[PDB]
Amino acid sequence: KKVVLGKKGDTVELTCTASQKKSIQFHWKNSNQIKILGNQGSFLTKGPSKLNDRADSRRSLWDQGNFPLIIKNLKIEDSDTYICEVEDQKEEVQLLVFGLTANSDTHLLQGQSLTLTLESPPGSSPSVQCRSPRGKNIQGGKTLSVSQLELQDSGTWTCTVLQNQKKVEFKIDIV
Amino acid sequence: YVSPLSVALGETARISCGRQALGSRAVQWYQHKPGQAPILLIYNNQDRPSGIPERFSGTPDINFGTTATLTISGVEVGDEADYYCHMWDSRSGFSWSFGGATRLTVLSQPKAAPSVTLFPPSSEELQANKATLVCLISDFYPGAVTVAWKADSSPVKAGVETTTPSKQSNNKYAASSYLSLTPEQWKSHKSYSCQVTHEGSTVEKTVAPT
Amino acid sequence: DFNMWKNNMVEQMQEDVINLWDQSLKPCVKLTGGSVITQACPKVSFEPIPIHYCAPAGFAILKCNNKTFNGKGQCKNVSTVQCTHGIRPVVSTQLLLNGSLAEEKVVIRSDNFTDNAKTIIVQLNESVKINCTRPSNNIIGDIRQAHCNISRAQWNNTLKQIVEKLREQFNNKTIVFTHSSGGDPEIVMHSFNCGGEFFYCNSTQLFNSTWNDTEKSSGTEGNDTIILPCRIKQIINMWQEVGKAMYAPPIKGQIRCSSNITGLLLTRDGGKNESEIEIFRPGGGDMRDNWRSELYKYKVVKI
Amino acid sequence: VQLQESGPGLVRPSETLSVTCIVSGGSISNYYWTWIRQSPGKGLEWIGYISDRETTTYNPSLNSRAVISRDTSKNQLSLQLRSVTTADTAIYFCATARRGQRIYGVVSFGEFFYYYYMDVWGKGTAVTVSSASTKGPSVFPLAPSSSGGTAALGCLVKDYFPEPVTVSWNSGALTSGVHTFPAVLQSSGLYSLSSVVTVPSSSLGTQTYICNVNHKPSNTKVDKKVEP
Ligand SMILES: *[C@@H]1O[C@H](CO)[C@@H](O[C@@H]2O[C@H](CO)[C@@H](O[C@@H]3O[C@H](CO[C@H]4O[C@H](CO[C@H]5O[C@H](CO)[C@@H](O)[C@H](O)[C@@H]5O[C@H]5O[C@H](CO)[C@@H](O)[C@H](O)[C@@H]5O)[C@@H](O)[C@H](O[C@H]5O[C@H](CO)[C@@H](O)[C@H](O)[C@@H]5O)[C@@H]4O)[C@@H](O)[C@H](O[C@H]4O[C@H](CO)[C@@H](O)[C@H](O)[C@@H]4O[C@H]4O[C@H](CO)[C@@H](O)[C@H](O)[C@@H]4O[C@H]4O[C@H](CO)[C@@H](O)[C@H](O)[C@@H]4O)[C@@H]3O)[C@H](O)[C@H]2NC(C)=O)[C@H](O)[C@H]1NC(C)=O
Ligand SMILES: *[C@@H]1O[C@H](CO)[C@@H](O)[C@H](O)[C@H]1NC(C)=O
Ligand SMILES: *[C@@H]1O[C@H](CO)[C@@H](O)[C@H](O)[C@H]1NC(C)=O
Ligand SMILES: *[C@@H]1O[C@H](CO)[C@@H](O)[C@H](O)[C@H]1NC(C)=O
Ligand SMILES: *[C@@H]1O[C@H](CO)[C@@H](O)[C@H](O)[C@H]1NC(C)=O
Ligand SMILES: *[C@@H]1O[C@H](CO)[C@@H](O)[C@H](O)[C@H]1NC(C)=O
Ligand SMILES: *[C@@H]1O[C@H](CO)[C@@H](O)[C@H](O)[C@H]1NC(C)=O
Ligand SMILES: *[C@@H]1O[C@H](CO)[C@@H](O)[C@H](O)[C@H]1NC(C)=O
Ligand SMILES: *[C@@H]1O[C@H](CO)[C@@H](O)[C@H](O)[C@H]1NC(C)=O
Ligand SMILES: [Cl-]
Repeated sequence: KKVVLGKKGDTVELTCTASQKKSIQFHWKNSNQIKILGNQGSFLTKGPSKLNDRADSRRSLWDQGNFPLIIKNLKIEDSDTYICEVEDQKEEVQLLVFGLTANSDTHLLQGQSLTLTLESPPGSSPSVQCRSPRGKNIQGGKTLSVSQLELQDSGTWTCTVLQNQKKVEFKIDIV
Repeated sequence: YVSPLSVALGETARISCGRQALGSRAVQWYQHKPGQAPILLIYNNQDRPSGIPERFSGTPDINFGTTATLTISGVEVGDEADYYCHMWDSRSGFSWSFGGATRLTVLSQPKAAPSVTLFPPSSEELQANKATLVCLISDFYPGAVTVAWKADSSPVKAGVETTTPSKQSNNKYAASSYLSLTPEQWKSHKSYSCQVTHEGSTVEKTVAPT
Repeated sequence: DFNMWKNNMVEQMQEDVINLWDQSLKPCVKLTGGSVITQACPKVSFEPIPIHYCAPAGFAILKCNNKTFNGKGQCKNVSTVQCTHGIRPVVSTQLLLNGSLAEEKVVIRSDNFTDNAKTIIVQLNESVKINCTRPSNNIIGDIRQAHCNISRAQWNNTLKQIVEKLREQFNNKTIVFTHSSGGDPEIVMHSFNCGGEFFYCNSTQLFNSTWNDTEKSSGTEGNDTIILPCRIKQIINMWQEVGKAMYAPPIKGQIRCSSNITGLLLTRDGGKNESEIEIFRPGGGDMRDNWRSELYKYKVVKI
Repeated sequence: VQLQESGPGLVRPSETLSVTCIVSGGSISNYYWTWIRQSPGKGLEWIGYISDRETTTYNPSLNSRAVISRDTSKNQLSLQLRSVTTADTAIYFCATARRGQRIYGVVSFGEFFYYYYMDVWGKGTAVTVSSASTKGPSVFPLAPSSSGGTAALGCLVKDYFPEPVTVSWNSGALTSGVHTFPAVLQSSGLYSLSSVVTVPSSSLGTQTYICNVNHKPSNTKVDKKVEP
């Protein structure tokens, strides 16, 4: 029931821990029961998932019963429910990955309008709140717009994406 | 290039390939008698083409580090030649050079006294205002012969040109001396003698105008 | 109530081989904590001698005799002997080597067939010869590629058997053999030990086929003799504990070793992708599975 | 198969050399062919070779001044050498080349190498780089004297450049014993050789002896007769 958010292109560590403080067989699978990554003996196995070349672990911690799944350069398609079967228990995590791109000309001349959009996974019902340099707010369920652009709005915008009572922050530099 | 080796007639000669082999090899041995075309003695490592005696032998590439060597057991006088070893191994690449040639000298053959023929200025020749005489030394060994023209018992003062003995198809030396005269000079004397000398031993031949 | 998957002899066995690999094959460097342990490493030649598990008096091992035994069932015929048979503990990543042959028909064993993350152990009708060498002494002389030779024919016949036994357990779905999805070089590749050299060999050639029935298969055709290429390492990943280790080279010369292939270690992909097909790849690395492969017919009880 | 070469014998100092080879018996399209020279005081130098499938390979040393070609119809090999110099004066040989393979390891891993050996050779043709005037010989006969029963007669070929001259007897009839001689070089810088043959004196008068002098660089041909 854990819910971890993640920015696009970021890295996440989905944690997993054992009762014993020694290394033992653990497997990370996704919702469709596709093997993401595991350990055989002291060896890392990588399943045939989509995460394959971006999935990894941290084996230095295995010895104390700690088997994190690390996913690097996040993608929206990575949004899923991951399970860590170790020691006959099934830890569940849900990873939600969001993007918030501006796709701007890099030259919003005065009176021009943003231009702020959100990339979101299936099932998600994300709320977006964007705060301007000055303190102006804009609210967007899936998209964000400034009705008129003035010289005050230029600078660094702070956007918070809320999802399952947890939050995440994108900052964007605009002119 | 042209490193020299000398062997006793009848004894065995062992020519070692001048380039070491880096890994597995295929060595060719060619025999070459200058003026003539070379001859393939050994290909693969120890394989022989037809016509090549079993007395020529290469060294097979069976064990590590074995030196490539041509062996000529019971050398004969017709084994004097340059010997090339064309090395090919797996470590260097394409072999573009035959390399240095070992020059075999066979010691020392049996003595042979020269075989002399002398020839008076021919008809056509004499007619065309030019008179030359042809002393033909032949079948000798060692190949060192001194030639002096008798000129009717007075040594000739000019017009002599002698070759330097060059070996022949029969493994013995041949040479050639040419006295050259004006037809008047030929008739002006009764006899003409060329003496050749070989190991302090002279043989003389004479001709006269007719 | 036998249970090869929760046997305790297997853990003792494991600890035995670990201790046998100390002394027998000492690594110059281990890297762990990092702890960075160093130890003098004389060049050595290694060949595992057999091991027996022994029962302390007042305890005993029962030997099941079912010529075909899955390993997790009540055993009908049961015997009682003092020590297990002699078992030469080859540590090998992908193919089980020199293990005892299954009596009668081929056997496949899982603790759970259905969990795609549980390893299937395979025991063979008859053994397949595999020959491996690292010819070029070590580069002086000829540059030669370390390699392994297997018979295409015998491998194909063995595959045919493995397919009949798998299809039984999997409802007759066409079964596909492919290479390791991901992993350390040890488990991606057929990693083993020949004459104290640490071979990594490429088995993809071994597992490139589609079998619909026990006949009607794809990709299995080829040259008479399968030649697996190998790399040979000295700084390797440890099987005994999570770390890296550097070993010594061996007493010089050609390494040549022929090993019976008596077993396989497969895992299947599964998951909800369907396609009415099953995909099997080679695996291993938990050497316990290697010992399990031998001790499935043994269990310790108090007396 | 049999090989016979030919060439100019003389080549001017900036020009291009061209020599050729005629094969007999087999077809020129079934064999690797190769040229090899032999400069004076220098060892055998390998010029390059052309394959059965007519690809070519030249020795780096010749700086790509070399063209080896195959004329299937005329059934001939030719080798041309650009921009020649005094160091190009040599006896050019063409020869069969045979490609052996020395296999030491697993063939799939490319654990082997190709080598080449020359079994069949040409007689070879001598070429001299020179600005010098070419010149044919005037042969006169050397009449027998009148030991028994043999008597010796011959030809005298005087003032021909450059070497070599070939002497035959009665076309090719008289093989034994004809003994042609090493030529002599005069202060004039022209060669003059001679050629004798021992033969029965009981054969004099009746059996007619003619010598055949071939001087390819000229290209003079000449027969003369020898009578008592
Ligand atoms: C895993 O599986 C892999 C796949 O199977 C496997 O790969 C194999 O590995 C081994 C090594 O591990 C390799 O073995 C070597 O094999 C070479 C090739 O062998 C074959 O070919 C040669 C030559 O064949 C041509 O020439 C002969 C000779 O005239 C002709 O008769 C033939 O017609 C043929 O000519 C035609 O084809 C040519 C192309 O090659 C053309 O050029 C030509 O125009 C023609 O068309 C044969 O001689 C071999 O047959 C003899 O041996 C085979 C078995 O190899 C026998 O079955 C057969 O009865 C014969 O006895 C064969 O067919 C070898 O050349 C090579 O061994 C040489 O080198 C090593 C080290 O360099 C030496 O130790 C060894 O002694 C050999 O050197 C001798 O021979 C060479 C060449 O003649 C000489 O140059 C050298 O001086 C030396 O001569 C001495 O010994 C000679 C014979 O021993 C003797 O004749 C001389 O008089 C002298 O005493 C070595 O054997 C093998 O190539 C791989 N194979 C493949 C297909 O990949 C791998 O090993 C496996 N490993 C595992 C996992 O265990
Ligand atoms: C390999 O199997 C054969 C039976 O085919 C057997 O005779 C031999 O002892 C086995 N080798 C080892 C090392 O167990
Ligand atoms: C086999 O694995 C599946 C994986 O979810 C599990 O549901 C089932 O209980 C396992 N079978 C057993 C433990 O006998
Ligand atoms: C492997 O080696 C054994 C023993 O040398 C031999 O009997 C078997 O034929 C070989 N198998 C191959 C080369 O596939
Ligand atoms: C396995 O390979 C052998 C040898 O090339 C071949 O004859 C056979 O058809 C193959 N086995 C199959 C297709 O089951
Ligand atoms: C070896 O494995 C590589 C991938 O690691 C694969 O692409 C290749 O086909 C394999 N080669 C052989 C000979 O098995
Ligand atoms: C597997 O089969 C394909 C053809 O289906 C072939 O091209 C490929 O090289 C094979 N892989 C190996 C390792 O031989
Ligand atoms: C199996 O035993 C054989 C024969 O005794 C030996 O050559 C080989 O090293 C063993 N296999 C291993 C250690 O993988
Ligand atoms: C199959 O054999 C051919 C020659 O018959 C060879 O070129 C190729 O390398 C072989 N393939 C493999 C995977 O050994
Ligand atoms: Cl070998």
